[PDB]
Amino acid sequence: KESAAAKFERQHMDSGNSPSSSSNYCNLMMCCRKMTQGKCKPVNTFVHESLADVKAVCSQKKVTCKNGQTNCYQSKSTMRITDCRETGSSKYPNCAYKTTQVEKHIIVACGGKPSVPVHFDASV
Amino acid sequence: KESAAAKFERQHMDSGNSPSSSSNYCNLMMCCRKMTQGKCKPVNTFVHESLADVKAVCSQKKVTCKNGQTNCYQSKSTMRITDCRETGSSKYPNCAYKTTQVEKHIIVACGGKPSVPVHFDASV
Ligand SMILES: Nc1ccn([C@H]2O[C@H](CO)[C@@H](OP(=O)(O)O)[C@@H]2O)c(=O)n1
Ligand SMILES: Nc1ccn([C@H]2O[C@H](CO)[C@@H](OP(=O)(O)O)[C@@H]2O)c(=O)n1
Repeated sequence: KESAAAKFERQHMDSGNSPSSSSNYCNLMMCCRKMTQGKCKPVNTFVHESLADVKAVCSQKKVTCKNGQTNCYQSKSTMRITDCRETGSSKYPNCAYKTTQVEKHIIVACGGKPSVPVHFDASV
Repeated sequence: KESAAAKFERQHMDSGNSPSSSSNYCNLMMCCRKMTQGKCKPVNTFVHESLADVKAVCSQKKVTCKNGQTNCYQSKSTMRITDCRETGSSKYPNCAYKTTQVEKHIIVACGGKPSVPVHFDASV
């Protein structure tokens, strides 16, 4: 069971960060979205366009998947995204990320009915 | 089991114009630090000072806790803190917070051996 001391640190301590930082985004979001549990996910992209716009990519340009499947689609336009990459100093359970604001085309794998994004393949 | 569609949304979607804005700090932090599971915690303070300074409060000014417990202590000096409070529009599971950076004295309950902060009581 989590100690009261540890609970206080979790709920109330942020000694290592500035709340006015723009570059702490990946650190917080990777944590929030449960990609720092068990291991640090090394690479992850967050997309800031509307869910409708991202879903629409499944009806856009068919392209090669990095994994050779035939269900990938590239956005017709660039999208506002954030690239999160694990830093060289990052070591689980202290997962540290470089945040990069980018505007690139996204490539997603689509699946299901309706066909919706199920995997983020690449930004190009 | 989490659907592939939902997994993509969790991992890759953060729709909005200013995702890295300091105004979003509480939204991100409250999520990361596990205070938005089950319900939105309505009020929470993060402290940006060294843990040494926060621990030192346990040897500072004795004050009664808001709840009538008698193990609270007020910081002798102000501390840089971030006040997180639910907005009028916040509704679980979509928790939304107003982020306010302030400098205030903190009041914490101290417990255990060694006696360390175990609860955040108030800021004044
Ligand atoms: N720009 C990129 C490139 C790859 N990735 C991917 O990095 C991981 C491996 O390729 C993928 O996660 P999962 O495969 O764990 O879902 C994720 O889709 C990403 O999120 N952004
Ligand atoms: N300024 C304030 C006032 C209260 N709080 C507190 O709001 C809650 C109840 O007062 C406390 O959480 P828990 O009691 O759930 O740990 C938390 O310490 C805070 O974090 N900041």
